[PDB]
Amino acid sequence: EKKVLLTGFDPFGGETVNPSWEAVKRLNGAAEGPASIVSEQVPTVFYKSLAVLREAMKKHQPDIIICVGQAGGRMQITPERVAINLNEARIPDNEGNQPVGEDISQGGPAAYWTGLPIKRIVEEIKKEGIPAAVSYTAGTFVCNHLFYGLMDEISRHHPHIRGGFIHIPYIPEQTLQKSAPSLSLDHITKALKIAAVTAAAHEDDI
Amino acid sequence: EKKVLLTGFDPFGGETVNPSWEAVKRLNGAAEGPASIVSEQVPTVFYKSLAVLREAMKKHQPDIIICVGQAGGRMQITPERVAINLNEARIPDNEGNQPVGEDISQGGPAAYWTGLPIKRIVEEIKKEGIPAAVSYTAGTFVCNHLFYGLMDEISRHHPHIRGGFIHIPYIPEQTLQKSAPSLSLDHITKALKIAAVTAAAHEDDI
Amino acid sequence: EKKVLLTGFDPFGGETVNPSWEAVKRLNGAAEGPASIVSEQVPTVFYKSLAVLREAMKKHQPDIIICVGQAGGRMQITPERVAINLNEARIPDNEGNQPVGEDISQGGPAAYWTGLPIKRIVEEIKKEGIPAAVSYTAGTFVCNHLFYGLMDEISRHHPHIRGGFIHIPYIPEQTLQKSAPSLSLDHITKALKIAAVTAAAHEDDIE
Amino acid sequence: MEKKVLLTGFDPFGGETVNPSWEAVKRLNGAAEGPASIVSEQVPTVFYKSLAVLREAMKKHQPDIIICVGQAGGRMQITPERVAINLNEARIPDNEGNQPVGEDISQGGPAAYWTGLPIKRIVEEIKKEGIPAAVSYTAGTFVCNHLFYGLMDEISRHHPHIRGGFIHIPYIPEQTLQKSAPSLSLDHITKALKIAAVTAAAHEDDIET
Repeated sequence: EKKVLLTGFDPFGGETVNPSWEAVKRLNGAAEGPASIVSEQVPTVFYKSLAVLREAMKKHQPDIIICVGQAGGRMQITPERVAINLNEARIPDNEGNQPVGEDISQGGPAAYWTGLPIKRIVEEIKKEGIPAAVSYTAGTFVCNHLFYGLMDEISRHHPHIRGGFIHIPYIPEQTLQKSAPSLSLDHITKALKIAAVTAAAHEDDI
Repeated sequence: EKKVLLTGFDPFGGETVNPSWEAVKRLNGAAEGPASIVSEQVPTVFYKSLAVLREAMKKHQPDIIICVGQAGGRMQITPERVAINLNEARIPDNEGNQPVGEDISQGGPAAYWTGLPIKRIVEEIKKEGIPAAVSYTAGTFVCNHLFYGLMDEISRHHPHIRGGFIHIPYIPEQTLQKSAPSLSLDHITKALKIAAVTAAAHEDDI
Repeated sequence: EKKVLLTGFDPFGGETVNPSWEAVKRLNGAAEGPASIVSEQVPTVFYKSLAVLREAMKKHQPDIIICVGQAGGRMQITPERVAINLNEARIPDNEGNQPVGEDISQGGPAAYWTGLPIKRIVEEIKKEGIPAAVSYTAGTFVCNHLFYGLMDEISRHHPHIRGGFIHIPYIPEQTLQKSAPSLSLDHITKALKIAAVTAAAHEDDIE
Repeated sequence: MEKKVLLTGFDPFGGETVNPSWEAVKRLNGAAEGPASIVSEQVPTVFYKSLAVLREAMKKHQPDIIICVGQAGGRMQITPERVAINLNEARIPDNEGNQPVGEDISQGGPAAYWTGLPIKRIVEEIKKEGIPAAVSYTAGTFVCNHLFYGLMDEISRHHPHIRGGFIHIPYIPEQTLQKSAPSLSLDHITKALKIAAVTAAAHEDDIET
């Protein structure tokens, strides 16, 4: 048994829904394969998102952590390969912070690689008929920020944890006024469940 | 009670599945509100497709006809506004026909407008959380051919019939090797059923 | 010699430039082979654009007419195969009109085919290293309005004229705030010149 | 203060017969503008060997600034790269048949290197001339990223005074005749790179925008 902590973000302004949370919330308390899943919501706010993540880690003592966020415009479930040490916000987060050219960790490394077996994850999702691909940029907003902070916290304080980040597309209901790709909430939920089982069943990637 | 005939195409050019047929097949025999639905498959073949449609029309005597086809790359359910008198194929149909610069109907008009209340359809589909928009080009392959042939048949032989065409996106499992937008088969099916019910309930568009 | 009238639209929406006018403006007075070019600007306004085109048609008595317009988001020079009888405006025109579900010619045909040898045109443009393809929808805004009005005017009153429409991409200076494809004004201008010369050299298209 | 700026472009790859990165920087070899004195060299689209060729060009020119340029087919803007990652991950073989997968470029080296060029300034000066530009946060995992990372690694370990980075550019029109795709004219691309070289030569420090 591996305790798998999944996080999803709260609503960002304009959006009334944040599917990353709606999808992971459905998996809370699930026992799938060797995974025992718990889910916690994180604010779409720089700095504060990391403190909420630290408290969830303290609370659940996870073996595996998968943070989930929305990347509108994408067409596949996309596990992220790398997190970078930079907050570069084009619009403000939920509490008005709009960092520009800012280090996430003063003196920390320029990047952290994911600790999850993402190539296996991508393949198991595709095996089930859901598109997926590895991404090499998680952006520079709060999603990458949480990804970098997660890996920084793992590296400095809880190295036994295998953690990473996964971006998901919009769900159909978010694309009614301006056309854009989406995947249904059921498919995204199923893909995150597969990612959790896969990570729990395999430390090593293919 | 209006008899609604839906058609979907058979698998084409490498695909193993044609979602236009998988979706309409599910509605064969369904009765909802003023709609009594029947479905028939049509070959992705120029000229022969029109022969199969005419037989379906002869057999079912529909009041309304909605032909459905796949438009890979689109991200919304898209009812078509206009059919044009032209077969222009960049690749061969399923029987090797590759017409170029060819009239669909010698002496027929340059175009036919759809006979369905497509704005109503788009709105009812979006009210159910599924992306939809009117399209102004059905292409120049077998799908536009069937649309033009349908309208020419209606014009020629059964002017009280209300007919038209609706393109739909890829389903997820067709987008595993090359990234592209898709909508789930359940959502496409629901959208087509809404189109059928809406067309049966209203003769006039909004 | 064939006289080729080219038209380009003024800036619309929130643009400050319109590549269709910038490019055709450069070709006014150009002559090459069988073609002699004259250019006129048309306002991005429903109804009024057709009256302005009729005035240019009377002024110049052209043998060939190529109306040009901006199709932001496209990546190639795109001659249009078909004009449809419908004004369906997603945004208001330059004077505020925003027609919806409106016939352009009451009782006119649902569509008019282009009268230009567009396959020849796309091939001659690609021969020069510039991307081009036939388009089967010119939209339902002022560009398609003008294209339909032009073909209706030709069919009814001046069938000797070979006329049609060519959409072109944004030019680079229009994509500085939001990423979008563009073609340089030099390349667009060269393509339109090729289009004029080709149309003037051949009434018949290829297959 | 005059600055020697070494520009590099790649040879054609993947079925292409021209590579706008080399066609553009080639035109700037020997150019002088503002405080920039520009020299250009071609680099092969081959893992390992590309870095050896870059090191030879560096020895040869003793540049103050280095801007490696590559083609990013599909992009619609000139895009200076913010970051280089320690990974060779090839979806297709390079020009000599190498197709590394999951490979560290520098075993134990940092996961990434930031660019040393003033890229926010470069993007602004390019947009001021009416050419689209934007910062990119991924240079891919093919030979362009490989060259970018190897350049920042060489600067870091052996010549920290050099200001170096990478700029990806779109296809030129002639490469998009069979399948639609965005492009920028060779003239505009060449002008954008010239601007990048003059801007980097004129300013060690980047602006913040």
